[PDB]
Amino acid sequence: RFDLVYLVLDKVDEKNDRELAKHLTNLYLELPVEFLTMYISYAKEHIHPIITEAAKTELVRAYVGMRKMGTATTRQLESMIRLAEAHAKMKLKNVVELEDVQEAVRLIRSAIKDYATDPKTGKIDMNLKSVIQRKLQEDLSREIMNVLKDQASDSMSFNELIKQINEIQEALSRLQQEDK
Amino acid sequence: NVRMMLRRSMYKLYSAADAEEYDLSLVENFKRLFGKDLAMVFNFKDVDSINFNTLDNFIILLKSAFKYDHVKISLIFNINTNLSNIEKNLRQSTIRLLKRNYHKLDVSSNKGF
Amino acid sequence: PGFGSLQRRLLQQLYGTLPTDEKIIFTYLQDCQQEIDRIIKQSIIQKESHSVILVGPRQSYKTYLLDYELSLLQQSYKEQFITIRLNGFIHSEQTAINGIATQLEQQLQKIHGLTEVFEKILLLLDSTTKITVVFIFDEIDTFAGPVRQTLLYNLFDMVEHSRVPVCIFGCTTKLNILEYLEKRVKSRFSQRVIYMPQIQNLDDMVDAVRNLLTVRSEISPWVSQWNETLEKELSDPRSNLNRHIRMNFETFRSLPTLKNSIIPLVATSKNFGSLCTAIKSCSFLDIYNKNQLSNNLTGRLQSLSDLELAILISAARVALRAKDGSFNFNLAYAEYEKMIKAINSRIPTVAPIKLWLKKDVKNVWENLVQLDFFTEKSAVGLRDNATAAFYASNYQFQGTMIPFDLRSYQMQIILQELRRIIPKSNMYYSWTQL
Amino acid sequence: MNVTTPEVAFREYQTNCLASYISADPDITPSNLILQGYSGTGKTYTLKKYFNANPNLHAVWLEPVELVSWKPLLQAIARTVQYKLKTLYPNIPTTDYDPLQVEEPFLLVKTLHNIFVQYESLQEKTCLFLILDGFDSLQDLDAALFNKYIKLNELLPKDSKINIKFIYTMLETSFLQRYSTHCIPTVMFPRYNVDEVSTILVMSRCGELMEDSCLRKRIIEEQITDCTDDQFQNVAANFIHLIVQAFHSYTGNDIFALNDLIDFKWPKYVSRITKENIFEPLALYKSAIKLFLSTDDNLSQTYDLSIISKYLLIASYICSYLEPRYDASIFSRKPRYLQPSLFAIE
Amino acid sequence: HQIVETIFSKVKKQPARENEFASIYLSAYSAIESDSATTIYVAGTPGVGKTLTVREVVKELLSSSAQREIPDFLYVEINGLKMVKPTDCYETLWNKVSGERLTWAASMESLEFYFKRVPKNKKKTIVVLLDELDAMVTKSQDIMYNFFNWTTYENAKLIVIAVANTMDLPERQLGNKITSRIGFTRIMFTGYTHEELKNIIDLRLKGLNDSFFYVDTKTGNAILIVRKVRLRMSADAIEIASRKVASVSGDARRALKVCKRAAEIAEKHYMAKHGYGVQTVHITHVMKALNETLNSHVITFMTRLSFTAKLFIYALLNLMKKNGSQEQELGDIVDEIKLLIEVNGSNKFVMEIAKTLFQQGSDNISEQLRIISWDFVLNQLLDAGILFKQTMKNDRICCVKLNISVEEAKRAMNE
Ligand SMILES: Nc1ncnc2c1ncn2[C@@H]1O[C@H](COP(=O)(O)OP(=O)(O)OP(=O)(O)O)[C@@H](O)[C@H]1O
Ligand SMILES: Nc1ncnc2c1ncn2[C@@H]1O[C@H](COP(=O)(O)OP(=O)(O)OP(=O)(O)O)[C@@H](O)[C@H]1O
Repeated sequence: RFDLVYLVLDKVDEKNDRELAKHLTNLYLELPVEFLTMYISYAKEHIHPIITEAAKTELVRAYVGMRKMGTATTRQLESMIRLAEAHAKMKLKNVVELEDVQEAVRLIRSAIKDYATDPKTGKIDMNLKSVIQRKLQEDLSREIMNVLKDQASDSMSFNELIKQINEIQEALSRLQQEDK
Repeated sequence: NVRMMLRRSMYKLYSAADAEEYDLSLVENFKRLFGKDLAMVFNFKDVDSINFNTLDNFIILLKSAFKYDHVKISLIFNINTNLSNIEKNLRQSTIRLLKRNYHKLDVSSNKGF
Repeated sequence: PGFGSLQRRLLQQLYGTLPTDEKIIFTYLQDCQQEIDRIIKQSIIQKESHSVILVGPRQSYKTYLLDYELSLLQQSYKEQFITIRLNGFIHSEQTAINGIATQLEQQLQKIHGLTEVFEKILLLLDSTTKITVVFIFDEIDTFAGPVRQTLLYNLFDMVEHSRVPVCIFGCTTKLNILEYLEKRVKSRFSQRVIYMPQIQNLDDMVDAVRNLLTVRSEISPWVSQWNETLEKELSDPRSNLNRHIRMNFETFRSLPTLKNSIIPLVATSKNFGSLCTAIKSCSFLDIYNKNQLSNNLTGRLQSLSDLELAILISAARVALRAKDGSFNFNLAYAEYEKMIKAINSRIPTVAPIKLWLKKDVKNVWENLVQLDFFTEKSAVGLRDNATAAFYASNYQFQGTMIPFDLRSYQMQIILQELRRIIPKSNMYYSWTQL
Repeated sequence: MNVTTPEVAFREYQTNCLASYISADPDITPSNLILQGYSGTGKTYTLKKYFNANPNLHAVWLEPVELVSWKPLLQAIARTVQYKLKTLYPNIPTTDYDPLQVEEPFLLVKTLHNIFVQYESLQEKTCLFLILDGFDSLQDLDAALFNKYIKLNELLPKDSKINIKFIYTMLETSFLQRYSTHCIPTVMFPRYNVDEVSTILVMSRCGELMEDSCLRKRIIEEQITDCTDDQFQNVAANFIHLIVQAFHSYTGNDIFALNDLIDFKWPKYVSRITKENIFEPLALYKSAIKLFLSTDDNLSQTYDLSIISKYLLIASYICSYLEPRYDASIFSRKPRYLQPSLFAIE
Repeated sequence: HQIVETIFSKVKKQPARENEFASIYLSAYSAIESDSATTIYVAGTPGVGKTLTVREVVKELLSSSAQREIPDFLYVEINGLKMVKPTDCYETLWNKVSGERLTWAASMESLEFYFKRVPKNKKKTIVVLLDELDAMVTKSQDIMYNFFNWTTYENAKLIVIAVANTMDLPERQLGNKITSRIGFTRIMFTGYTHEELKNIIDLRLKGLNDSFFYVDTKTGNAILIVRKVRLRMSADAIEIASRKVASVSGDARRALKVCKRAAEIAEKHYMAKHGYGVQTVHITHVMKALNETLNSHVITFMTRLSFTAKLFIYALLNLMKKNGSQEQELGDIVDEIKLLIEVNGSNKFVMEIAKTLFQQGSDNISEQLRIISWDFVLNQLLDAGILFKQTMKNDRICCVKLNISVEEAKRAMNE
């Protein structure tokens, strides 16, 4: 029945250890809290966000997706609006946005760390180049090579190609390396 | 096993026909070997101790003999208790083969005083 | 009427029975084919004894190259080469020597129109020449086993000592051939192991398909139309036929397997006019593929009746609740009884779904074991060799004596697959879960 | 020559596939071909119908069901091929080899080569098909056995006129999957659907039951002057449909099981046919309710035992299912579904 | 057609065991001259010339017999890996000595009677070579015993030479009864050094290195001494051939084969450039032969597999690393394949790949339980010897185990 549970693990790695050590050791040599409290008080004081239709619709799909991987009780669906309203308040927007809902869903997923969680036994991968990565890259490269010349132009903007295909940068960079 | 069953059956069948004057090819060739039709009576002397899977396979094997126009087969079942053991042990497909033409007779020494 | 000649030509081309003049070698095969040709002709013409093994998976056109080379040599080197064939699947180690002797006798007779055995082979060759002997062996790994290696040992020994040149070509799917060939035979073997090349590009398979389907004889005036349509369908990467070709490539890369599906399409074709329509869309390969899968678990599960399916669901439930995953008839029927009681209990009553008898269920239980949904607790299954099969047919297991209703079974289909496959419209779909 | 296609219903893909692998040219037909289908899927019937539709073909039929083991399997092949070659070409003067000398597959190859040498003077190459129905039904079978039949054609002299084009039929699927990498051209048979089984049994048994002695006795007894063979077939079809709808869940979509119920219940069903049941199948069903409520496949105070015997059995059942722990607890004055355990005489 | 031989032909067509030769000859001469009977035991790795040294000693003893330094003697050669049945040894030995054709049981008794009972003055000395002695081992080891036991008889006048794989085989496998009779008369052959192999290579090519040839320009046929051409093989090429082979095995035949392969490679270069003045066999030609001996086709073969095989191997490796074990349940494998397919997003490429893999990409026919050609690839990885499986008809409780190393599969997948 909690809203968010965070698995803040510690991994031994020289690079991250160096980052943390250099962040910490130099701090004790030799926005302000007033503004932080002012902002916190103001947001609670004024904004009362209301959930929009589009933001509401994504809740159904998100909860169903969490459901079909069965511990996805109905309690987390309370959080799927509690966090959205708080995000809307933090943005100071007077309504809850679809982006706010998606960000809240992402936050819940990252807190629980489902993507690294084994659906079979609930265990967690330690590491979180693969053959599926190779296949996806190869298929994407083939499709973009077909599309870039299927249009009645020799070339096109990469933003339009990304929007056309995703509905990428490494594949096009590799093609440029091959002068395609 | 079915192999030993067929071998011994054909051995005894040949021995019996040898006094007139090992496989199903003997049954096929019997009319050309001795000039007479063959009628077989099979006496299952003690059914309860027989491996019922082997018996079922043997019955299915003997079913192939009906292609011959000169062979007739009769089956004798020495049952100690009842049809219940056979219905429990044999497959329900073979029971239907048996049941199309069967007779039931109580030969016990005790019958109504 | 005249299309039949073209169809027969195409079928013959597919089956590889073309005359050696018209035979084709793929570009990805040609590099090794030329090397094999070199070894063969250096052994025959230059009279040099040599030994070679071809390695690769089955249906890799492995022995096809040897057949091509020997068929080519037969056209112009009739008296020069002697061929001996053996195969380890059929020829046991007892019959191999007799096979060699008989085949040599036949070859010598048609040409003219036990160390001493091999020595007499050499003496006969010397006395009839006063001719390189080409051994071809299928499945070296079969001879190279626990059987004490003598025949191949002698053949490789003869390479150095023969007065008449001796050449050996073998086949084997195993990549670990040198493990099977013991150290003595390894020392005596020339060790020119040739691993066959693999199809490794989509363009490679497209070119192989073109080589198979190309017609280079003007048998019929529609040969040009055939080649035109073939190039039309191979030219566009998004072609319907090229779709099947790409899918086949990406699934498995053995070309003969794809030929095994192309041949039905060609043979089923009735006339050129209908062939022109059929070859383009090519919807028949889907039918072939679904037929290939029609007898797996899904195909068998799709045909069962409601009672059979319900008993299967109950047995799967019993297995699921079981740590060992095993179940018996009694527990399955008890779960059937409970599920029917529950189903009836969820029904409004009367104001003033047959629980089948335990005897009639036996036919359904037998059917569910015939169709390989169930299996015994320790079912070894099909034995590998005849010697073990004899013992298996001799020994009687516990499962052959224990009662019908108490024989333990395990399941081949897990309830997850049941719920995935069983339609939601089925009246027992709600019981697919726990 | 061109093969003619048969009209077998519910198999109109495999009958077309057989025309792909079987033809008059021995240089076209593959060296092996496997037809796969479970019991009652129609494989033997379809193949026999196809061969009977094209008499110009040449074939040998053997059943491993009769041929218990592999040695008879080879011996029958040799003997039947010898007989068939004599039958097809009596004019050619030929000699004999003993079919009982085949002890190993190499000896089969030797005998086959020796026989084919005799027919070397044939005008054209001949395509011969050897048919083994139910290859996996062999009683003594192993995985290495089938490999010996795949790669056998190429041990023959490839220039010989007589080419053996083996044909196999298989029942199981755990058998065929062991040989997937060989890419043998395979034709598949699925289980018949319920509608298919219903149509096939009607097509098959209608004429069998329209002429049985019992019904034509009962018609005479009941003086049915207006009875016609068309109505006879309709009565038989009603009987078959009733059995199917009553026992499909009991038998499945199996042709063999339903046939035997049709045979058994047929006399008893006939006994209820009267003057009033000629035109109302509903009334006949009502009269025959007790026949449908019971399968009657059963072969039929169940066990006559002395009191000592009954008490011994009662005690034995307790022994075989009660833990040894509780004997002193229960009997001294001081589980329904599992397999029974052992117990001592004491 | 005429047999065309190029300049490299004589190189392919074409001294280091004197201490072993002297030791064997000294023991053989002492036993034969004394009219005694004894057993000689020979062991060593294949390819070190054990048989060749024995043949050289026997030929020299025949020459000594021709000079009548030693009396006449008979030589019989028998190899263990050449007989069809073990009982044929008794028939063969009696046939070569007496000319009879009796059965193995009668021949063995005849041999036993002959060596033991026949007077010495009524015999000719018999020397028997039992090549591949360890291949004649039967259940009762009678061949290992009887042949050596006959040498203990003073009336036998029989010399038996045995070649086996190991020196301590009588102690390791045979009983003390046979071990005592064999005794100390054992000789071991050690593999050649690289310099010895280099010397042997040069010995075979003594008259061919730096030699001139007359080569027909139209056909390439060469005659040892139409234009004048010279041939050479680099000493560095021979050195690397000898060093690499000596580091692998002592087999002398491998060195000869390597030079033959190197000559063939140089011959291919000569033919390719001419398309039918010193032809130096460069070290690259030898290194090509050495590389093909060392390089394994396993890695490239695995990298050349279809996507299905690589996916299967990757799933198996992931299961091994998750489980900490090597073998995995087959149903677990087919479930992990689905997990790995579905762990990715719902992208259109992922959808198409899944449709192709799981339901053949068919138009409407779908709902398969396992990926297409799963059985095909499972049998392909097993017939190639890469993948091992234990046999049960319960498809999902069986175990699948790897034959290749745990390290090289990841290397192949990472390429
Ligand atoms: N004489 C032939 N004529 C035509 N095609 C042939 C001939 N011999 C073999 N083939 C072809 O060989 C293919 C079957 O595989 P193939 O014979 O190459 O394997 P293999 O070398 O026997 O394999 P393995 O490794 O099992 O020994 C088929 O496509 C078939 O057409
Ligand atoms: N399409 C059909 N039309 C008519 N009858 C059919 C059809 N299909 C099957 N049958 C009938 O079904 C019967 C089933 O027996 P079949 O000959 O197929 O046995 P089988 O499956 O080969 O044998 P086994 O199970 O013993 O290996 C056939 O004998 C035939 O009478």
